[PDB]
Amino acid sequence: MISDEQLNSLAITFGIVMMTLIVIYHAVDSTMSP
Amino acid sequence: VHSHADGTSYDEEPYKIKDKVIYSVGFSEWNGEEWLPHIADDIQFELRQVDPYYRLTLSPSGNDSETQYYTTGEFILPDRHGVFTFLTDYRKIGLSFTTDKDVKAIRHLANDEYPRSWEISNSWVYISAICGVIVAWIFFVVSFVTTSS
Amino acid sequence: QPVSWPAFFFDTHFLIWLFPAGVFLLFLDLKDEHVFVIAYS
Amino acid sequence: TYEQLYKEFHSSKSFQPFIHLDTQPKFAICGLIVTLAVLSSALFAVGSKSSYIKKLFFYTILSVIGSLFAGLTTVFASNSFGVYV
Amino acid sequence: YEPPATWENVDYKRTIDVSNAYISETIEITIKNIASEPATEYFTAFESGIFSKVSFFSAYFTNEATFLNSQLLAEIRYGIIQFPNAISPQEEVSLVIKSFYNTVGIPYPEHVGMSEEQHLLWETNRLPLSAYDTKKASFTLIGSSSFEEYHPLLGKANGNSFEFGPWEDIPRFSSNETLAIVYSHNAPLNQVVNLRRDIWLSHWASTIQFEEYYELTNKAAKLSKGFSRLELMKQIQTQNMRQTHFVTVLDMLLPEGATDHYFTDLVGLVSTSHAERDHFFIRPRFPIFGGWNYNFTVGWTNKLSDFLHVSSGSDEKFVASIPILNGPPDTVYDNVELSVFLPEGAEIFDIDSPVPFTNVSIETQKSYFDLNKGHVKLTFSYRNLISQVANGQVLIKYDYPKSSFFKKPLSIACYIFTALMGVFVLKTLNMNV
Amino acid sequence: YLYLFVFHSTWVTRTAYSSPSVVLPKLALIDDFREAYYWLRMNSDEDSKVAAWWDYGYQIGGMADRTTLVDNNTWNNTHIAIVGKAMASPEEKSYEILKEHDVDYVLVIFGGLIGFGGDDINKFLWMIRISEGIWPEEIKERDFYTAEGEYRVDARASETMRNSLLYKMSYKDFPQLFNGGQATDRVRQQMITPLDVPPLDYFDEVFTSENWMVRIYQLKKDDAQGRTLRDVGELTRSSTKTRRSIKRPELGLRV
Amino acid sequence: LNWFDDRTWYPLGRVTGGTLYPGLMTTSAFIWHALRNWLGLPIDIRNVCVLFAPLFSGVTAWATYEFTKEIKDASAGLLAAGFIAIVPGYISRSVAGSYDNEAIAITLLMVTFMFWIKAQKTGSIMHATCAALFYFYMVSAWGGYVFITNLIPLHVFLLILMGRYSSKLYSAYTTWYAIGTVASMQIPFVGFLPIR
Amino acid sequence: DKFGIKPEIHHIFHAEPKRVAKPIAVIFVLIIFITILSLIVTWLNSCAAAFNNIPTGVTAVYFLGFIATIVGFEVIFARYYLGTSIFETLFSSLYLGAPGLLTSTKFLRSFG
Ligand SMILES: *[C@@H]1O[C@H](CO)[C@@H](O[C@@H]2O[C@H](CO)[C@@H](O[C@@H]3O[C@H](CO[C@H]4O[C@H](CO)[C@@H](O)[C@H](O)[C@@H]4O)[C@@H](O)[C@H](O[C@H]4O[C@H](CO)[C@@H](O)[C@H](O)[C@@H]4O[C@H]4O[C@H](CO)[C@@H](O)[C@H](O)[C@@H]4O[C@H]4O[C@H](CO)[C@@H](O)[C@H](O)[C@@H]4O)[C@@H]3O)[C@H](O)[C@H]2NC(C)=O)[C@H](O)[C@H]1NC(C)=O
Ligand SMILES: CCCCC/C=C/C/C=C/CCCCCCCC(=O)O[C@H](COC(=O)CCCCCCCCCCCCCCC)COP(=O)([O-])OCC[N+](C)(C)C
Ligand SMILES: CCCCC/C=C/C/C=C\CCCCCCCC(=O)O[C@H](COC(=O)CCCCCCCCCCCCCCC)COP(=O)([O-])OCC[N+](C)(C)C
Ligand SMILES: CCCCC/C=C\C/C=C\CCCCCCCC(=O)O[C@H](COC(=O)CCCCCCCCCCCCCCC)COP(=O)([O-])OCC[N+](C)(C)C
Ligand SMILES: CCCCC/C=C\C/C=C\CCCCCCCC(=O)O[C@H](COC(=O)CCCCCCCCCCCCCCC)COP(=O)([O-])OCC[N+](C)(C)C
Ligand SMILES: *[C@@H]1O[C@H](CO)[C@@H](O[C@@H]2O[C@H](CO)[C@@H](O[C@@H]3O[C@H](CO)[C@@H](O)[C@H](O)[C@@H]3O)[C@H](O)[C@H]2NC(C)=O)[C@H](O)[C@H]1NC(C)=O
Ligand SMILES: *[C@@H]1O[C@H](CO)[C@@H](O[C@@H]2O[C@H](CO)[C@@H](O)[C@H](O)[C@H]2NC(C)=O)[C@H](O)[C@H]1NC(C)=O
Ligand SMILES: *[C@@H]1O[C@H](CO)[C@@H](O)[C@H](O)[C@H]1NC(C)=O
Ligand SMILES: [Mn+2]
Repeated sequence: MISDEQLNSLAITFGIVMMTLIVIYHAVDSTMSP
Repeated sequence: VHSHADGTSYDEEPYKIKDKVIYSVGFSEWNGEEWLPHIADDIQFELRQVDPYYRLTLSPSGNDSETQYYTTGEFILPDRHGVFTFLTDYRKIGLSFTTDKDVKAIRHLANDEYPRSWEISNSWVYISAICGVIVAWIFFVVSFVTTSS
Repeated sequence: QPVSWPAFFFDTHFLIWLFPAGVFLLFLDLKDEHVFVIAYS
Repeated sequence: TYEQLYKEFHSSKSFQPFIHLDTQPKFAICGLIVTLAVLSSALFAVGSKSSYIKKLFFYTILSVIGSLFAGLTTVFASNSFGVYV
Repeated sequence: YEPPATWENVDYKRTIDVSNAYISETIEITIKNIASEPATEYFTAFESGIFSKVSFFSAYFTNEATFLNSQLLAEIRYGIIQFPNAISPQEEVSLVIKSFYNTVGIPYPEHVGMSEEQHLLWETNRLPLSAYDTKKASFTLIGSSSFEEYHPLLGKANGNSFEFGPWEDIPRFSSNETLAIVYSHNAPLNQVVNLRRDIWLSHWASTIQFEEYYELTNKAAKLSKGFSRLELMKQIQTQNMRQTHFVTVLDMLLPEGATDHYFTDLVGLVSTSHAERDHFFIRPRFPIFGGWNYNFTVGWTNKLSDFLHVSSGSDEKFVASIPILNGPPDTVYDNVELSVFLPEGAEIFDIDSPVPFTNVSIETQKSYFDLNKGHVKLTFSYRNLISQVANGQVLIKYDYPKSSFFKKPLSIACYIFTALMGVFVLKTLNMNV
Repeated sequence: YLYLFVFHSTWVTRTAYSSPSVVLPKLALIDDFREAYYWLRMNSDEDSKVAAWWDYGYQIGGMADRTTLVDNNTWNNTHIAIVGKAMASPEEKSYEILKEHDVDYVLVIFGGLIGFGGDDINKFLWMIRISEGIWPEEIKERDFYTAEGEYRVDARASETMRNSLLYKMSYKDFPQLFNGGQATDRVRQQMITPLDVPPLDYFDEVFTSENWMVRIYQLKKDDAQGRTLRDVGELTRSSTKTRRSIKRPELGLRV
Repeated sequence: LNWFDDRTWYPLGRVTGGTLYPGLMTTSAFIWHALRNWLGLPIDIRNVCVLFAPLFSGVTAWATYEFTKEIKDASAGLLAAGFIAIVPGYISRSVAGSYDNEAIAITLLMVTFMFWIKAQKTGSIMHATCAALFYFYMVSAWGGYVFITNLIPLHVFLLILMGRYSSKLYSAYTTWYAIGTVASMQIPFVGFLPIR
Repeated sequence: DKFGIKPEIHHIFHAEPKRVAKPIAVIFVLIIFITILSLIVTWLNSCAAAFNNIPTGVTAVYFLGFIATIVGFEVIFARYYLGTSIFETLFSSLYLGAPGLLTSTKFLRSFG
């Protein structure tokens, strides 16, 4: 199966990707919409 | 053996509170060569949780070739649910001692087993009112759509 | 059983201080939903 | 008969898997992307505001491919995750 | 019943090896013919009790490895041996009749301490109880370090053997005498009351998954004065590699190249398991003492390439040889249910089992991603199987056309396509007011 | 700050809120609860009743699958009090109270061998306090403390603590574990000797886990000749020295 | 619903029917049955109960997004969903294996507050009815439903003191109350308490 | 006397709650019946709810469907009140609301 340090890396990667997509979305929406 | 008033065994229909039940046992006496019916008049059956809820003297009711059969009447189980014990303890000084105990579970009334609304003369009013309101709503929707302002 | 202060930081990081600030900003516009939010808070 | 079968069972031909299990993960991933691409286009087709006929003839033809890929992708992903089909 | 008395035994060498947890009996005979008719069959007499529990019955000529046809019938019972060359009115032919009985002797004191050695009491017949008049006969016990008759036609020990011979002629059906003997045993004496094997074959992943569920119990001498954890730890502390009659570790022997082992219980999994070199050591949660139960599960996976061969007649016709047992080295099974699960599209074509079964069934049972109809499930039932003696491979020929191979992704895609069409319908419908 | 929050969150959930409950993790795994519950499940009668503190009722009933007496959803305090008064009274009163409720086994938790800390002896005082509000004239909480006011499990302990049921049912055979009889508790940090623990005359020990964490005893059936189990015990135990003189037993009138 | 187990509180017994919130077990059984019949996956029931909280934490995330898209904007809803997805204060009680009332409840709380805010700021009767339905779904899952029944009135009450009464308020609140209060008395456990 | 005959014991049940005499509960049912009749007469004869503006074109085949939906739901509930299971009620509601929703949203769209 998958070990623990791998699931930790996976959780952290999911979180980072989520928070980066959220920041990009907010920037796009705030710059291109009054 | 114990069962419903009408013979329906326990496994067929588990017990509940205030359900008529009957209990029966048989006693035989050995006298050296063969068994015969044992005739006694002081035997007691007890239905108890931790304390005796029912204590009834068994009365002779039927016979046979080798045993004598005793039975309580058609007593009504109590109105308290729980895991009860039907026990017959025959301990007469001089004779052999005999214990027969069965641990059953007396259930509570299910949401289905309650006198319906039409069976209670006190609730004819409320059901009549519900029906009246539903029929007035049904006529109001129709008369609200059909007619124009 | 009251809780001490470190637990509030333990359970929410960087979001404990922003919570009062957001209640304030939500108390500057004061729309109808914001009253529900403030009461909850 | 048991002996006739036991002798039949010793035929030099042995089972050879269609797609090796070691390379089933990869396929899955690949399939996944396609399953996500084409399918998504179909969903966007709805709401085009074109004729009903065009939006149906396009939705069905895009789903008859999204499905066909998604079935294989599901089989491969199940096999790769340890739950064999 | 009484069979024809057309055979006169001139020798009867009956040996009984009590070494393991089952009785292994061997009868060497040099039968001769009396009645003047060419005959081709021979009867062997078993009692009622022991006949109820017989796990293996083989016969063969002493000259070579020719296994003569031998079948148990279907109030002493009989087994029948059939010859291929009917013997002449006067002929002498030697034979070896091997049998395995699930019975074993009962603990004699019944209650014995954690460290005392245990004795077993086993009672059988002494004089040869056969369906014919024998001229010579013997009897020998082997497999225990100490033999002792119970309430004594007496035996003279020879090392670890206990030979007593009623050599002189004996009238047939001599069943009056019973012989009870106590021997010493120092093995766990474990028995599986129920086994539920399950072999799942998969063509897509090309794998065969085995999963077994064992209801085990040690039927050795019970533990007197309850179970004391302190006494156990003390024994572990000093008694290094000392033979015992409780189960500490089991050694499952799996097929070559197994992978993804797992050992589970009915309360989660167990972490005391170790798989090395086609071997799997499993330690139960608690040491199974005499009279204790333990129900558990074992599982593993193998390559389907070395269990499924493709018929050269038609490219879409498969044969499978699947083992009957894979478990502890010296165990006894009172019930086996071997289920084989073939893919959603198979069609059984032929079936063969090396040992007789009690019931064979074919059904379907749905599993993960089985939409139309479940896997084909073929179940064999067995009654008295012994670990090392019940060797054999069930053979199953079946069909699996490419059109059934590709029907699984097609079914999944049909489900997804119907879902999409329904979403489209409900998304292109005006429900506004 | 957002990325730091992600990292902090992952760390906190991996370190503080991801610890199992049935297995207890130098740094080895302790699976005594599942071991004892499974023993109960497989080597006991299917209609047996288990009597234990109310904290474990849901696992004793969910993993062992046996009838219990008290659960975690304490809805009848008087039943939890009956069950607490039977783990604090002399062995005879405990036998009576338990048998009257048809109890079959008794399960105690002992963490004095590996420093568990949440064992039964630690929550004993609550068993005393809950069973004191209903029978204030039988179980007195000030009788388990020493003459000074200390809760001691040592030799200096009160005779009431020494004679209670939980004490002699948890510390049975513990002194004779370590050679010399100098067994040292690890939760209370006190030395126990073989004399501190009186024998059990009414209960048999049927199971003790590998780390002595869970102990399961069984009520023995009343004597056939109808005498007190304590007299049976004293007869088998102190047999080498008996009163060989004949003296009128000074009984009362036979009815 | 008419269960009576004799394997607990041995002599007395437990009726269970009137001392249990049948909202989590019902959802678990429904998901189990659906996976078993409509999807072809005969997943075990222990895996449907161990992975219940993780599966419903993304439903709590979407509920938070929808609730925050009504207060400010979609971007704030995305931010709030991202926050509540992994915040430890929720993970403590939503970890895999924690098969308790809270896992489901704290999702239904947000699903109910999103409909109460849609109804309170739109005046719709349909959204007030959805709010009442999910409120009933919550009284039957968690004993902390007493939060909603005391926080939705307060809101309205406050809006009355601030002089912000409007027909939308009347419509929303009277629909929510009328429906939810009569539907919350049908749960055997909570019966006749709302009036007394 | 510890061993010997013992006195009997019979449980004591409570008296079930009393139900009002029947002739006192039929009068109120009659009052409610007369009240509903009077309501229907008040609508029918106060110049309100007069049955005009009845659709008769193609939209009439939709108006009947609208009525069919409403009355059919009240029939399902009736059946349920009389003993029908809850799952059968859910399935009946599904089957009757699938086309009823369409027919009753089309009626409202056609009726301005
Ligand atoms: C939570 O758990 C706890 C612990 O498990 C539960 O607590 C137990 O509850 C029991 C009942 O709820 C209770 O049992 C009753 O105790 C009463 C108190 O008696 C005490 O005082 C007397 C002296 O007066 C002592 O002798 C006795 O030992 C006690 O110390 C008893 O009075 C009750 O006896 C009656 O019931 C039993 C069994 O039902 C009969 O055997 C007995 O003969 C009594 O029966 C009379 O009453 C019943 C109806 O109640 C009649 O059916 C019957 O025919 C008898 O009727 C006569 O008397 C009545 C007046 O009582 C009269 O009107 C009639 O005409 C007749 O003359 C009974 O023994 C336990 O003591 C109690 N235990 C503890 C430790 O607290 C608690 O219930 C649980 N809570 C739940 C489940 O919600
Ligand atoms: C929109 C959703 C899209 C998908 C997103 C989520 C999926 C990713 C999941 C990641 C890992 C999951 C697998 C866990 C690891 C093994 C679990 C296990 O081993 O447990 C299994 C349970 O198996 C499952 O049911 C898992 C299902 C497999 C998941 C594959 C993903 C595809 C899903 C797409 C669904 C499309 C539906 C189409 C409609 C028909 C228990 O096996 P067993 O005890 O029977 O032993 C088996 C041994 N015999 C057979 C011998 C007894
Ligand atoms: C509207 C939906 C449309 C799409 C439909 C698709 C739905 C999802 C389908 C498949 C996804 C996986 C479903 C559960 C499979 C893991 C079972 C398990 O628990 O496996 C656990 C392993 O833990 C895991 O890896 C957990 C990670 C994987 C699950 C998380 C991803 C999906 C979560 C959302 C779905 C949850 C649905 C059930 C709960 C409500 C082992 O189980 P075991 O102890 O029996 O060992 C079985 C193997 N031995 C016996 C051989 C040892
Ligand atoms: C709404 C959408 C939500 C999306 C997110 C939801 C869930 C994901 C979050 C967390 C997942 C937890 C991961 C647990 C994994 C434990 C099992 C494990 O460890 O598997 C790993 C293997 O992995 C893999 O290489 C799998 C690679 C395949 C990539 C995934 C394919 C896409 C599936 C998703 C879409 C499915 C349907 C598509 C069309 C509808 C170990 O396998 P093994 O050695 O145990 O057995 C296998 C035995 N052999 C090795 C012999 C085979
Ligand atoms: C546009 C048309 C809309 C139609 C209305 C639609 C929905 C109504 C909205 C709310 C209804 C509130 C009243 C609840 C009554 C339930 C019926 C019932 O629980 O069954 C009851 C069982 O009694 C009970 O214990 C009620 C206890 C309530 C427990 C319910 C568990 C909570 C579940 C929460 C949601 C779970 C969803 C899972 C999947 C997401 C009767 O069942 P029976 O088979 O015995 O029949 C009996 C026929 N007698 C009545 C005439 C005899
Ligand atoms: C683990 O496997 C053992 C081995 O089969 C199971 O033992 C069996 O348990 C059942 C019920 O617990 C016994 O049935 C009983 O039969 C007696 C007649 O002897 C009857 O009077 C009882 O009312 C009951 O029906 C069965 O005899 C017993 N088998 C043996 C060989 O002892 C055990 O149940 C399994 N445990 C689990 C948790 O799966
Ligand atoms: C052989 O097949 C099965 C073995 O389980 C048995 O027959 C069926 O047994 C099931 C009970 O598991 C019944 O529900 C079925 O009605 C039985 N018959 C069929 C046709 O399925 C039985 O042991 C054997 N059946 C025989 C000899 O006919
Ligand atoms: C029942 O009747 C009497 C009992 O006094 C006696 O004949 C015998 O016990 C029984 N007779 C029959 C025919 O059952
Ligand atoms: Mn809880």
